[PDB]
Amino acid sequence: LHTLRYIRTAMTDPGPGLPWFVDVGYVDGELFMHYNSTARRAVPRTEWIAANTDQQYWDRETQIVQGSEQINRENLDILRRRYNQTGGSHTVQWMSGCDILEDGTIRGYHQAAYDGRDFVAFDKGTMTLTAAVPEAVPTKRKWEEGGYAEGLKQYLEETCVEWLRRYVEYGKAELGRRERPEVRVWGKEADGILTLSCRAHGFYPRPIVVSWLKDGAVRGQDAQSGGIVPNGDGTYHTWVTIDAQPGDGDKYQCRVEHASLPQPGLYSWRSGGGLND
Amino acid sequence: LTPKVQVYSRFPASAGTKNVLNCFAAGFHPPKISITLMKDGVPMEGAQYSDMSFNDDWTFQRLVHADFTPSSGSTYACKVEHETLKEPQVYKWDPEF
Amino acid sequence: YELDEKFDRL
Repeated sequence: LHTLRYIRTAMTDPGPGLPWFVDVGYVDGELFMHYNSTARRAVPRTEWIAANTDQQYWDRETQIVQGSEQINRENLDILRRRYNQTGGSHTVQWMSGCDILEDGTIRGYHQAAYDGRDFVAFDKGTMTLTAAVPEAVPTKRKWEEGGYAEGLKQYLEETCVEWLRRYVEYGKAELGRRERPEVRVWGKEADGILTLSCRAHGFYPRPIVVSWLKDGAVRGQDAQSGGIVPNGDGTYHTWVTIDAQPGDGDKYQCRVEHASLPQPGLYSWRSGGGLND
Repeated sequence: LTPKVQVYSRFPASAGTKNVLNCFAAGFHPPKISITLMKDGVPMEGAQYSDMSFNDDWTFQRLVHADFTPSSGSTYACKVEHETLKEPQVYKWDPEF
Repeated sequence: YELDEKFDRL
């Protein structure tokens, strides 16, 4: 039900005018926290987090991620010498956070990846850092020496859970706010094949069921989707296409199932799509 | 891995009405990616690039959006450059599809 | 609320 995620990236080759280190925070899949190596500051991204937290909160977050930036800077140099790699593109990825399931079960996660492949993963049930690759064994030796397993256990089970419950309470109005999609039905004729398209513009929340219907019957297999893609303002977009015969286009209807709609919305090409209200 | 790209508008396209052209790329590694929004093969002004974020399988994703007014008889596209692509890939945006 | 920098050590 409720999730807290901290997405960290350390790069050797980021690109021109782009930061090498990026740290972003998410509450229920929505961005709220942001940090980059160029700005060197932890800043809010939503109105609900900024209005409910003071400057003292963002100061503690800045110094903790500034240190994380320095630690990951060392990690890129340590792992390149360990793997005996000579230049090129190398990436260190970090994933941290906790899930508060609807039944009350708490799941904790703290794992890393080197060059897009699993490196280390903390196992909460055994209190040990699992080394996925043979090059991740000296990392486990450093962890067993320091004894970070106990300090990480109390964070994922108590600290992470406490603050996620606060963020859920702060952003309850925004996360639960439903947004109706602007639907449009289109068609393209090519080599005796009529490709019908159905686009849903700016919907919230993210889960949606957009299906094609022929003579009032669902055509799941024949329909091709592009997945749920995000918009810059926070809303989502999706498109579903179907191959049909020319002169049969009006027999097809677009069905949209969403939380903002009390009943599934039916749309046709000739009726004007979403302009039919 | 090779990026999966799709180009779309924020609101349904209208004549001489302000909109936002979006270009989303996902499922790629390394994270270094060159994404360019074009207006008749010319890079569009004021392009906003999203912060580096990754999915379940550690594959990176980036959203590139720019405020624009769709002009009649103009072609809007998205150019993607990645080391796994060999040759640059261009994705066409259709206002009526 | 982010976790301490020492837990990012490799």
